[PDB]
Amino acid sequence: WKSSGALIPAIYMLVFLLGTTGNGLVLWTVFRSSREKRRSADIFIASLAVADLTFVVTLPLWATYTYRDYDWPFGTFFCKLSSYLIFVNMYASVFCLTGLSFDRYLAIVRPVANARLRLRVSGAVATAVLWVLAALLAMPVMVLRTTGDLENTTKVQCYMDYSMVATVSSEWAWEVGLGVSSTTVGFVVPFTIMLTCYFFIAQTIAGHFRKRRRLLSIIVVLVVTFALCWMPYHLVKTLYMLGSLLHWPCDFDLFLMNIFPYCTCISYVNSCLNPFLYAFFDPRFRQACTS
Amino acid sequence: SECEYTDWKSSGALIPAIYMLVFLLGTTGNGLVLWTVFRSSREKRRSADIFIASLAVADLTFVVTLPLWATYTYRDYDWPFGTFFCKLSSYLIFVNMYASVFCLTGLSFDRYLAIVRPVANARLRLRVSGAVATAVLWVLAALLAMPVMVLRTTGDLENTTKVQCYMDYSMVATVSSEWAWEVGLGVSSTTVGFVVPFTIMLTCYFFIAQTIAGHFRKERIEGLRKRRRLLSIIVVLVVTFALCWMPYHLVKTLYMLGSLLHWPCDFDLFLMNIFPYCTCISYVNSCLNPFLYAFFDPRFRQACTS
Ligand SMILES: CC(C)CCC[C@@H](C)[C@H]1CC[C@H]2[C@@H]3CC=C4C[C@@H](O)CC[C@]4(C)[C@H]3CC[C@]12C
Ligand SMILES: CC(C)CCC[C@@H](C)[C@H]1CC[C@H]2[C@@H]3CC=C4C[C@@H](O)CC[C@]4(C)[C@H]3CC[C@]12C
Repeated sequence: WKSSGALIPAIYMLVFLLGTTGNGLVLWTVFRSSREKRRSADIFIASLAVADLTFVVTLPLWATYTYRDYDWPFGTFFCKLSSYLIFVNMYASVFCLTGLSFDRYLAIVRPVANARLRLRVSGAVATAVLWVLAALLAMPVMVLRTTGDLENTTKVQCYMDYSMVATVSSEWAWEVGLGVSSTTVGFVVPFTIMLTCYFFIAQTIAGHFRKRRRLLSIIVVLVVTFALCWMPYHLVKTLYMLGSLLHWPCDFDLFLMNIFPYCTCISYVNSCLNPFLYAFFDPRFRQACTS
Repeated sequence: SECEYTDWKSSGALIPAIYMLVFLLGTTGNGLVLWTVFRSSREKRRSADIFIASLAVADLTFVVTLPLWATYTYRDYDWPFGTFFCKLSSYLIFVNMYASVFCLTGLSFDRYLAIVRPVANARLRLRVSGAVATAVLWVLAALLAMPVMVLRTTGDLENTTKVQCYMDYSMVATVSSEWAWEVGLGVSSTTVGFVVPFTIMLTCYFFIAQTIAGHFRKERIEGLRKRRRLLSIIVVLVVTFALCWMPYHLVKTLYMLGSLLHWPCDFDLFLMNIFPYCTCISYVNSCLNPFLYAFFDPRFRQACTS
C-alpha cells in the first residue's frame, strides 16, 4: 500500500546530506579537541560517526536504487560494498554504544575497578577489536551479496545469494541462520549487556540520588534513539521469518512486507539523527558550533 | 588502412598490475605525506606545505578510482561500474591533472617570490592568501574538468557486449562537427594543463636560476641545503611531472595534429600502440611523488623516524 512515489529516495537523499554534514562536524569536534581533554567516550563517538559516514556515502546509491524501481546500475562490487558497509554500520554502532554503556557502568557504579581495567586495556585496543569484529561479522554479507536480473524484467536487483554455500533445500536454513545471528549479534546480546549495565547504573544512581549526568543523558538518548530506529527493522525481519516458519496469516505477512521499507528507512535515518542529538544535549558540540 | 592492425604485442596483465601497484603505493604514501604535513604545527606549516597537501589530496582522489581503471583494463576494456562512476573517475583524473599542475605552478611561483625578490613576498602574501590561492585553484580545476563530467558516457560500442567508458561529443556537437569539439577540448586541456602552466613555471625558474647564478657566478656543484631544500624538491617534482605527463600530452597532440596533417600510417599506429603506456606513466606519477619526498627534503624522512 501507499506506493509513496519518491518518499524513500527523498529521505535517503536528505539523510545523505545531513548525515554527511553532521558527522563531519562531530568528527571535527572530536579530533579538534586536545588529547589531554580527549575523554574515553570520545573515541567511541568518533567511531560511531565514522560508521555513520561510511554508510551515508553509499546512501545515494540506495536512493538511486529505490528511485529506479529497484534497478542497480553500479555493478556487483558496489552491491557487495554497500551491503557490507550497511552491516558494518549496524555492528560497529551497536558495539560502540555497548562500549559507551560499559564505560558508564565502570565509572558510575564502581570506578575503582574501572581504574584497573583502564590500566589493563586502553581505548584504542577496544576500538580496534570492535572494528575488526564488525568487519568479520559483516563478511558473510560481502561474500554472499550479489547482483542479478531477477524475474527477467531487465531490472538488476542487489540481493543475497545463498546458492553459493547452500542448496535449494537448505537455503531457508542458511537464510534464517544468518538473519537470526545478525539479530542476536546486532540487537539482542548488545541490548542485553547494555540493559544490565544500565540496570546496575540505575540502582547505583538511586543510591546516588550532574557531571556524570551529562554523559549518561547523552549516551542514554543515543541508545534509546538507536533502539527506536532499529527495533522496527529487527522486529519486522524476525517476525517475517517466524511467520514463514509457523505459517502466520497472509494479511499480517503483507503488512510486514509493506512496512519493511519504512523500517529500513528509519534504521538509515538514525545515522543522520545522531548529530542533532549531540547538538541538543552535548554542550561541547554546541561549543564547537559557536567556536 | 595499411596500419591500425594491433597495439604492438599484448601487454598481458602489465597495465592492470601497474595500476594496482600504483593504487597501493599511492594510497599509502599519499596518506603518509598527508599525515606528515597535517601533524606538523600550523605555525610551523610552511607556505609550500599547503600546496603539498593539495597535491597529495589530488593524488589520493585519483588513486582511489585507479582500481576501477585496473578492472576496466583487465576485462579487455569493459566497464561494469556504470555511467556515474565513468563520469566520476574520468573527472577525477582530469581534476588530479589540473590540480597537480596548478599546485606545482603555485610552488614554483612561491619559490620565485622567495628567491628572486624576498621583499615583495610579504606584500604578495598580503594581497593573496595561500588558502585563498588553493581554493581558487581547486575550483578552477573542478570547473575545467566539468566538461569531462558532462560528456562522459558508457556505451556498448562495436556492437559487442563490452561497455566502454568514452567521450560523447554528440550532446554538444553534430557528427560533422564532432572533430571540432574533440580537437578544441584536447587542445584546451593541453594548453591549460601542460603548456601555459609549464610556460609560467619555466619563466619563474629562469629568473630563479639567474638569481641563483648571481651568487653562483663561478661553477659550484651542489647548493647550500638550508635554502636549497624546497627548491630542489619542487624542481624534482616538476621534472618528474614533466617526464610522466609530457609523453601523454605529446602523443595526444600528435594524434590530433595528424588527424589533419595526415602523418604516415605507421607513425599513427605507433602512437596508438604507445598511448596506453603513456597513460600508465602519467598515472605512476601520483604514487611516485611520495618516494621523491622520502629522498629529498628531510621533513618526510624524519617524519618516519618520529
Ligand atoms: C563489477 C565487478 C566485477 C568489479 C570487480 C572489481 C574488483 C576486481 C576490485 C574492485 C576494487 C578492488 C579492491 C580495492 C581495495 C582493496 C584493498 C587492498 O588492501 C587489497 C585489494 C582490494 C581488496 C581490491 C581487490 C580487488 C577489487 C575488489
Ligand atoms: C548509473 C546512474 C543511473 C546513476 C546516477 C546516480 C545519481 C542520480 C547520483 C549518484 C551520486 C549522486 C551525487 C552524490 C553526492 C553529491 C554531492 C552533493 O553535494 C550534491 C549532489 C551530488 C552531486 C549527488 C548528485 C546525484 C548523484 C550523481
